[PDB]
Amino acid sequence: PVDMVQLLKKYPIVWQGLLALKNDTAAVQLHFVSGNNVLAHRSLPLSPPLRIAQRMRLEATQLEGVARRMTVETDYCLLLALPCGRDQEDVVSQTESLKAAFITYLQAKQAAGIINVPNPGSNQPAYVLQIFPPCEFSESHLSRLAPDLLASISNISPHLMIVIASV
Repeated sequence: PVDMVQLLKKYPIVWQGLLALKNDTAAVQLHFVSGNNVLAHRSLPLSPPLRIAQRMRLEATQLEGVARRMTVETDYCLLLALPCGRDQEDVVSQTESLKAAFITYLQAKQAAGIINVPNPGSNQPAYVLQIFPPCEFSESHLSRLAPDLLASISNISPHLMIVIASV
């Protein structure tokens, strides 16, 4: 029964890059929260932006489906996306983008972004990235899996919660 002294050491950055939605982009770092980190390796591009071209409704059955894939630590990977930049001014601009172009958009549409990742050679669904803006669903799972991390960001800093699942 132990805990880490440094929160950021407990939830390591496993990816750094750009997210894209319509004509907007946002630089983020993804922190590993729980699940199978291998899914992050196989589903994320090398650390072209990660483009959100589809969306899923934040409704009952859709959310139930995501929760279903989170019952087995080996079948999913939960990541926390936080903004980043080269300096203070850039961080402010990237954070504004995340808030205005991504979070605002997703909350207004009551949806989660969806990115299907194919395995080379196959056109069948492999992994799917489900990108949630701050919402009841994200608060619920972050509270259950990483309450300490949630406490440091809830109503404090813009973020996205990404659930990768092997479909």
